[PDB]
Amino acid sequence: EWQENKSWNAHFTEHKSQGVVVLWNENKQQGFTNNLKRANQAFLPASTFKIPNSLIALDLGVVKDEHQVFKWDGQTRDIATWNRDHNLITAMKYSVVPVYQEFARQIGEARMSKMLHAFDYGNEDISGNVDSFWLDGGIRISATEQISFLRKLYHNKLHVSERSQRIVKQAMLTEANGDYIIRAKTGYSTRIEPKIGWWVGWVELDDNVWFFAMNMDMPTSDGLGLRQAITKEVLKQEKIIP
Amino acid sequence: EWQENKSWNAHFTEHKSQGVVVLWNENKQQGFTNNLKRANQAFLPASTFKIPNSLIALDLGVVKDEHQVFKWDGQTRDIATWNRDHNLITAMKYSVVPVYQEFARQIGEARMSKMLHAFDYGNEDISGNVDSFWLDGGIRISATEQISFLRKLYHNKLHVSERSQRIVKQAMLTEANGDYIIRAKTGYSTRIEPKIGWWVGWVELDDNVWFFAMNMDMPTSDGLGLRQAITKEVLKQEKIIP
Ligand SMILES: CCc1ccc(-c2[nH]nc3nc(-c4ccc(C(=O)O)cc4)cc(C(=O)O)c23)cc1
Ligand SMILES: CCc1ccc(-c2[nH]nc3nc(-c4ccc(C(=O)O)cc4)cc(C(=O)O)c23)cc1
Ligand SMILES: [Cl-]
Repeated sequence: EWQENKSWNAHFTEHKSQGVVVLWNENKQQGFTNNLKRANQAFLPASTFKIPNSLIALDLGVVKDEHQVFKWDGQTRDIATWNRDHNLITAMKYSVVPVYQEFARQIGEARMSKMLHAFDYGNEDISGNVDSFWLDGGIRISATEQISFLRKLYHNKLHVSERSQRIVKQAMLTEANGDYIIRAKTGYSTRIEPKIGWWVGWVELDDNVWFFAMNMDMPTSDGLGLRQAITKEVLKQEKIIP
Repeated sequence: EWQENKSWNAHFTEHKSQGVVVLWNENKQQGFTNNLKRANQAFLPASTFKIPNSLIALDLGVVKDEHQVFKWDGQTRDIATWNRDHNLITAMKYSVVPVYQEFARQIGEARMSKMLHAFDYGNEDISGNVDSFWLDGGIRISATEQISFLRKLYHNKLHVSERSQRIVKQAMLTEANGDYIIRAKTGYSTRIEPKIGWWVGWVELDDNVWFFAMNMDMPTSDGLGLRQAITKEVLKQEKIIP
């Protein structure tokens, strides 16, 4: 059961931006969004795809554990934090694309397509380069589809080991305090118009979990901070966090 | 290998308190404390014992997972947060002794004694009520010994399943942001002199981990927040956290 709350649109325009936030009250099985139509519009997952991609690599053995070090290849890229060694935790934290492209090549389109299909993920379509399809290929997913996927991950229901799921949820850790825990993943889709930013994940409270999926128009990298900032405004307005 | 830095004692005497903080740089395998002597004085672990107790309960089956509920027994106790239902995550967060006391009774002295010996935990001695020995019984552990145990937990080297260890580390989650992650457990030892507060755990950074164990004289519960505050002041001084 879904409910539209366009009042949330205030938080978008206050920064003269456009997008959608989707929330899902797990206890109540109820959903809320500012825009039912955009909530179902499909986009490239971009770096939010690091979630199923991590799940896959772990379960296959491409990645042995969250400590395994993936050494920098020496290629200087535009994001400083990519130019260094990473493990699964920091690779997901800094959205280190080259580390995940390498995982993809080792996974291979055969097992990749199989797994996504098992995950019922987006349009399950891996068409394009096997190491760049989630950034410029044919995979597509909507905010509402993000929340469907994440809810399986949360419940360890995905067709992978509990371990792989446990590890990926550890790597999604973004913020934690005495009031709440956020496990989430950012995304920035730049290669194909429209350019959008993603933030998807959930908020753990003592007695409930709120799943969320947001995306917003992101013409320039400068507004990337708004992904978290606007979601939190929505979270604060609905009294989910202080 | 160990350095004493009594400059840290300022952070204690800025709150008219005394105690010890012990830090361990895992990369360099070097330790730091303001008080070498008190670092090696053993006390009741009190609710810090929730770390091994959880690992044991999990590994035998007293606790199925972190989602399983343990309902309030209707007995109204001094701590408001105890008088409600709990899972492993919230019982840790709020130090709900009754839930762990019930764990202990189900655990039984035979299996308890065994595990603590396998853990090399403190003096490995559970003399007293099987459901209260960590609060008023014979078990003792020092700050340095806390750190020894915690490093085994961090590296998954304890003699329980990886799963048990991953779950307890999830339940230890205390604080996280873009700069650091803190997994820790608080303790208040009130039943036996001297009354002391505990805070033990570690700070995960991108490319290092700092283990810590601190304890301080705690006459009344009013000074309890100083356990985290003084630790963070020391972490700040050492440039571990901002
Ligand atoms: C194929 C040529 C080419 C070369 C470089 C880029 C590129 N520049 N800056 C990029 N930033 C991200 C990114 C940013 C934030 C987040 C975030 O989540 O905050 C993620 C990715 C990604 C890419 C990318 O390679 O797709 C970026 C794009 C295309
Ligand atoms: C058997 C008689 C009796 C009854 C009740 C208590 C008792 N009152 N308040 C207590 N608070 C804690 C506690 C506080 C903070 C933290 C913390 O970590 O922040 C933990 C425990 C513990 C006990 C206890 O039962 O030992 C407390 C003590 C003795
Ligand atoms: Cl975690």
